[PDB]
Amino acid sequence: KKIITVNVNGKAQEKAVEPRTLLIHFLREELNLTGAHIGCETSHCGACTVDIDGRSVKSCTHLAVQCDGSEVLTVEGLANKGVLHAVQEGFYKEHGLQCGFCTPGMLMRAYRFLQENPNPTEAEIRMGMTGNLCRCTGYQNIVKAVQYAARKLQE
Amino acid sequence: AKKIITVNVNGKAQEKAVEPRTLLIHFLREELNLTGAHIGCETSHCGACTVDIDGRSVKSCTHLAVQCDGSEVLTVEGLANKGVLHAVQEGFYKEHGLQCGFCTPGMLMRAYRFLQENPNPTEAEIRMGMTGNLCRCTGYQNIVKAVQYAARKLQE
Amino acid sequence: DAEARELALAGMGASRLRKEDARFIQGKGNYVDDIKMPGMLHMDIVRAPIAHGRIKKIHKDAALAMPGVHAVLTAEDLKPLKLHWMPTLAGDVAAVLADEKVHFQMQEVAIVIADDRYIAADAVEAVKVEYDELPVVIDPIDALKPDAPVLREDLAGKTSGAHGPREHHNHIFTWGAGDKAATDAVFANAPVTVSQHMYYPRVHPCPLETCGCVASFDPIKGDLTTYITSQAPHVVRTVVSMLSGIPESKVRIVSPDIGGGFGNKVGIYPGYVCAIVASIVLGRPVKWVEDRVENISTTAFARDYHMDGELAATPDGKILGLRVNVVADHGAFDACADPTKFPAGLFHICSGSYDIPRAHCSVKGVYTNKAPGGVAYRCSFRVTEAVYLIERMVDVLAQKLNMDKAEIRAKNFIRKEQFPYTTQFGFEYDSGDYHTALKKVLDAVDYPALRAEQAARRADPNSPTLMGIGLVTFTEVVGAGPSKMCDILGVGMFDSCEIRIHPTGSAIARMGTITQGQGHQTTYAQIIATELGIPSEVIQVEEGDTSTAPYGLGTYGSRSTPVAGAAIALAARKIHAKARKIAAHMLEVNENDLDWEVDRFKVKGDDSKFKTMADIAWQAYHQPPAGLEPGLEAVHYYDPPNFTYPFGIYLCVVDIDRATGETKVRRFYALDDCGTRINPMIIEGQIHGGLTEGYAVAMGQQMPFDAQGNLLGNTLMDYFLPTAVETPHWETDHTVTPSPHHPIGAKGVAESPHVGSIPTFTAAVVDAFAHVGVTHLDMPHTSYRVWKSLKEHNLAL
Amino acid sequence: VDRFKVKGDDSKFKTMADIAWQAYHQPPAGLEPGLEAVHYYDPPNFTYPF
Amino acid sequence: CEIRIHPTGSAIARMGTITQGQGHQTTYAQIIATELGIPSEVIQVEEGDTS
Amino acid sequence: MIPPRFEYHAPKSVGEAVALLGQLGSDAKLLAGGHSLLPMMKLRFAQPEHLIDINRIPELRGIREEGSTVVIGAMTVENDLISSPIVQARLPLLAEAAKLIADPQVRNRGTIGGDIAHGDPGNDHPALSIAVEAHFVLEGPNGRRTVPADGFFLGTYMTLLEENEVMVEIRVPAFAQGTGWAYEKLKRKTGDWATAGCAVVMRKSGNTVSHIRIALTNVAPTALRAEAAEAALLGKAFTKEAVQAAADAAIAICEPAEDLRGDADYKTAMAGQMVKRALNAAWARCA
Ligand SMILES: Cc1cc2nc3c(=O)[nH]c(=O)nc-3n(C[C@H](O)[C@H](O)[C@H](O)COP(=O)(O)OP(=O)(O)OC[C@H]3O[C@@H](n4cnc5c(N)ncnc54)[C@H](O)[C@@H]3O)c2cc1C
Ligand code: PCD
Ligand code: FES
Ligand code: FES
Ligand code: FES
Ligand code: FES
Repeated sequence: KKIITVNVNGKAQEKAVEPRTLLIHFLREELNLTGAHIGCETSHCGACTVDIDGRSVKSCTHLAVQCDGSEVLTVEGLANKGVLHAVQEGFYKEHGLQCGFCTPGMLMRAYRFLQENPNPTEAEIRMGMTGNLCRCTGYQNIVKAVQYAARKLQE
Repeated sequence: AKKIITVNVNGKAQEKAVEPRTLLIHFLREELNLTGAHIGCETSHCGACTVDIDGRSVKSCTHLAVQCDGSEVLTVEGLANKGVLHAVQEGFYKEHGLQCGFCTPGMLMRAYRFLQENPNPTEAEIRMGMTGNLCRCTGYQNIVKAVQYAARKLQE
Repeated sequence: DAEARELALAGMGASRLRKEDARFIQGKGNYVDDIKMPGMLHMDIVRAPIAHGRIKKIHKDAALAMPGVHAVLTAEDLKPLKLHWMPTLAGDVAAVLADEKVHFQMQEVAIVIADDRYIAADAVEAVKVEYDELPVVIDPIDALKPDAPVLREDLAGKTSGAHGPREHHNHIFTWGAGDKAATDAVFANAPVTVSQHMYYPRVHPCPLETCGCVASFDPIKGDLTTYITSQAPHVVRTVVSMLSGIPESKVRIVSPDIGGGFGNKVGIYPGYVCAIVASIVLGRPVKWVEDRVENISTTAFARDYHMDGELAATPDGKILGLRVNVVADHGAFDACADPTKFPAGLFHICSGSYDIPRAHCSVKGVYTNKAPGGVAYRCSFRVTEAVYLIERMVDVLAQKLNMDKAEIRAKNFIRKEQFPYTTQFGFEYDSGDYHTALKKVLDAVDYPALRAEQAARRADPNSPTLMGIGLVTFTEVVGAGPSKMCDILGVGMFDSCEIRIHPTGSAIARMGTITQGQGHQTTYAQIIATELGIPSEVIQVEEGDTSTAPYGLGTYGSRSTPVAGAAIALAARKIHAKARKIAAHMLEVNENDLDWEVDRFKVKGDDSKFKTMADIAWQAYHQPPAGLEPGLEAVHYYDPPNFTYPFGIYLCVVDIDRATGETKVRRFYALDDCGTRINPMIIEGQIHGGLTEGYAVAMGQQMPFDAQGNLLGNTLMDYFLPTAVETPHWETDHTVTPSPHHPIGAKGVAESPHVGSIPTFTAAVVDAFAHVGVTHLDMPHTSYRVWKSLKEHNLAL
Repeated sequence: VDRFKVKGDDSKFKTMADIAWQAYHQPPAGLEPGLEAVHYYDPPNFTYPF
Repeated sequence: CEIRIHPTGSAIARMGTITQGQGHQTTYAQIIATELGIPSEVIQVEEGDTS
Repeated sequence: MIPPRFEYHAPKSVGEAVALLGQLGSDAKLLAGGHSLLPMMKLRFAQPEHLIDINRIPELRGIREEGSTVVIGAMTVENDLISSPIVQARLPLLAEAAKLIADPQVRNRGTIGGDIAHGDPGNDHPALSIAVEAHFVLEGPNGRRTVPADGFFLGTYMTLLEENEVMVEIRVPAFAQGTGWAYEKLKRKTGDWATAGCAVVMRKSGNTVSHIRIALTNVAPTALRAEAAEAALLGKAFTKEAVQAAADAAIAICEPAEDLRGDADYKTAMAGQMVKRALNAAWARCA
């Protein structure tokens, strides 16, 4: 086992982990940050997406041990002092979620994508959100949710 | 500073680190979630926190957890074996020795030990032997019957 | 197969074992302090060291700087939410956190929130408070003096209160019942007249589990969930909703397993309000669990009635009138649990088990520098005081006329044929048979032989012990309900039950009451078992969760059996009527060609053609007969037509040691009649507990204050509670006189042993001194006090 | 919308809130306290959206 | 469906169905809202728990 | 309920415990059965910064006979006194009187040495140790010393014991054949401290009292030895008048505190009453 120190949502977490432990299970099982979900074992769905060291990453294809000294942000950390982040507000206002299973991953992705590209076109949004699957929405309202967040972020 | 200790509770090793002032009752309830033992006073009279430590009945609210490093602690959760109720639990059940159940875990742990100290107790001996345990609901009458029931079951 | 099928139901009348036991005997109960939630913090309270005084300054800095402490709140943090004061069940207001001043010692002044209870307790000690002492008021009589200090400066200028006009700043109310003029007329000319002052001491219900709660406001969902030691969770939800502004549907109150309530957990304490507020502010769970000292010192006390009784009669012992005057000590704020129209509860039931043609009572409540309360500890809303008054007065009358104490009662008893009897105070006693019950007790204990033995001991001047025989014949009033008459903060005192039968025959049932150990999960199931032919073992009952249980008024005043017991039977009967309709359809016959036999509907004249409740349940889900909705369930809200009036005949023999003053209970026989009995085993337990509490009150309990207002003996070091050694062996008996208006004829009974046994003990102790002219002795009858009396009457050793 | 008003006189009315409280305070003669209902619906036919 | 109105006007409702994302907690509240003049926002709906 | 923070020390020898008392000072307190110390700490009546647990010291335990002297280790738990076949045979007064102390649970923790060192007038052993003529062995930085029970109690919670000492054991002479004894304890309930109590140990000679010791419990700031009460019986015949004279002599020295157990008037009269009863009970036990 390797002792690591991961900064999760602004708080330092020193834990002893087995090398094979997937980051997604470390977050869900050890820290009880159950927002991130699992929808596949092949790395396609993106329901496990979290922000690691400034980038969107599918936590099911990353080891917890690799996060020693990293900065990890999960959906539970998006709201600031209880005030929703623009992406959370956009998804809510534009009905960008139904069963809510792909939502945390979608929000974590959108959170970073909007920093990568602040004024995205619809095509760029669809392409920028390609790593995340959704079975409920048909993506249309998600595009609007991201557009709503983009406008609010430059407000 | 927290002291690292290992206390055997119900035959299982419990490795923890607690401040020296930690009362055994809070250790069991707070650290191990063995919430059977209860707190009914701050003056050591009620006995609702009674647990069996190293072969003796002890009020866990008046004993330090740090004094138990290596001890054998028995709580109500460990009386039943393989699901079968201990004679003491069966006695309280059959004789209606409990109403709200708050003093019950303490009564059971005390009766468990009492019956070993005295296998064939008279009523006076039972009332006196259970004297360190307070009950607000029963009026004790059925509790002595429950103990008499258990005493009888253990001899058969 | 009929008698066997009924027996297998383990329903009405069966002494079946408890369904609750399993979890409790294995430490799997779920009480407030067993609860642990994610992010849960702990709250402790900084309390007042003095009884009366102005708050100069509160120091928060040292406590706040301490690691582990998240917040320190005072009345200032509560003002913006209008929560530094809260409304009470008595129509007055109580301080949540002391604002400008403190009204009683140990009062809540500030709160700290910390990582755990250890740090929290440290934080309390770190908070320093500066006070300006004010003159204390501990005696009710001294409180009404012109120069007496103003306790409640918040209601300065008010000439009326929630219960009528107020004559003095420390005067709360004056309430009366009966015919004053008629009563005064009888007493003005009656040939025999007796008077007796007696004090019913302030005592505490002291449940083994103290009060506490885990308040959890979820800022994400915007709803409040608080686990609490409450005997009326639904009422608490409505009140919390209105005081907080949070829509009621988003407020969930849940009374889990409660380690005894005994009326001590009916009200809302500042501790609950503070935990809720802190939780809202911190956006996380806050746990509050008081210590024993805090429970005895600040939660609801019982009694504290200064009473002056009077009886008018003819020389043969026939009572002509009753006149009573009482001064009630309610402490700082009037938070006395009672229906809004009865500031003195049902004290006007003090005419007792006797046909008294003229009576009148008057109660005056006053403020003092003490904790709120008054109604608790199995009192049935001041019935304890009412029964004690009349029974002591009857003994006084018997002694002045030199008349036997049993004889004078049999002479004044309401005759069996007089029921339903309307008293001089307006109560309509449902049913009773006192003469038969008294004879049963007298014969059982060989009363004449007891009197003979007593006569012999009294003869020898050197008998080392005094013998006293105490006898009480009382009538209770339980089942607070008629909405036109009874309401809690505006809510009619009804109750409810909801039963749902599953496709396979078993069922789930929820009521608006809440057990604290009296066995509802077993008994309620038994009532339904008999009504529907489904074994009680598979009828799961639950109470306490405002999100699942039908709205009710909770459990106190022994109202469960009378009110909820009725709602349960009626709800079940709604299901039984539908079951018949379904059975008739399946059997292809008319409904009244059907007979109900234990657990099935069978065709008259043909035993082979029948359908069981299981058969019917399945049919209800499979294919509902035309004109019927699928399913099989019912809900019923019962507004009782009258209270229930159980009675009892209690006898106690005591032997007092002349050298030490210590009293030994030689025998105690208790006969109770609560109508139809649901579970005898459970009833017997309630009696044992009740009689034990009575012994505790009459023989050892008290809450003395010194001249400075300090509460003395507020811990188990001095506050008396008997162990198995002190508790006598109880002898119980019964008769069955059903309540005519009740769906199953069952009356409440739980409070009877407490209400009746207390004056029985006093009756026995006083009767031990009767031969030297003693008419009354104030409780507690401790060795010390009894010795002072032996000394005073030259009976010492 | 949210109240029962007397025909003609608009000023005389009672909201569902007023009615709810009354149901708990003191039920009119012949009625049980409370304001709740249960209903099991066995449909007469399917629904045919297009 | 079982609907219970509280003393203060708000309500709780439970149905024998079980949403899996189709929005029953919002839509069911709207139906009842129009039927009783109680805002859908305070009509709390739940499903899925057989107890 | 919550005691203040403190450091825990658990030395395995009397010598090291004494050493800790020295280096830590008055800020340290010896932790025996904890059934007086912990309750006071929980109510914050006492707030030592250090606790020196003496439960792991073997020489503080054991009950042995050294000739005609019974030696009880200070750490002897209350219940072991009751079940000791030696105490039962040589000091039956202590085995029977111990049954009147607290409850079973407390008795499995509280020690005879802690009951005495605590110096509370409410405790039963102080008067018992006087009537039985016990001697306490104390160990400090300068070695040991043996002091008698009579004169060991100075005030409420105050004894001859120094801040840097540890009571090792309790030496008491075995009862001579035919010794009469008794302990009369008036109490509000089981497990409560006495309202008044009297310990009596006496020996007979034909029909006269040859040896007598009378001690009073909880009727003064400390346990009292009723010397004048003894003087009313020594060498005199055992009569009803003699007993009353003793009772009057016991009563005369009482200086009870007024509290919830009663006033000085009651406690004094009760002390006398317990004396009368103890003397008659003790006499009846003489052979
Ligand atoms: C509910 C209750 C009821 C009780 N009832 C009674 C009763 O009826 N009669 C009665 O007599 N007692 C009674 N007690 C007290 C038990 O009997 C007192 O337990 C014990 O007085 C103080 O002994 P301890 O062994 O527990 O030591 P502790 O509680 O640890 O106290 C020891 C005290 O003496 C010092 N000390 C202890 N051992 C030594 C030693 N070997 N050398 C030097 N100093 C030492 C400590 O520093 C401290 O000041 C009761 C206690 C409780 C909680
Ligand atoms: N006839 C008849 C009657 C009765 N029963 C039963 O018995 C029981 C009882 O009931 P009642 O009487 O009805 O009552 P409740 O309501 O239930 O209860 C209450 C009470 O109860 C008592 N007791 C008890 N116990 C216990 N255990 N716990 C508690 O807590 C208690 N508390 C107390 C009090 S106080 Mo108040 O509040 O002051 O007013 S009131 C009171 C129940 O189960 C029932 O069912 C029967 O069986 N039968
Ligand atoms: S679980 Fe599907 S990409 Fe991670
Ligand atoms: S909202 Fe259900 S999968 Fe996206
Ligand atoms: S909590 Fe009362 S004796 Fe332990
Ligand atoms: S059963 Fe409730 S205190 Fe014992």
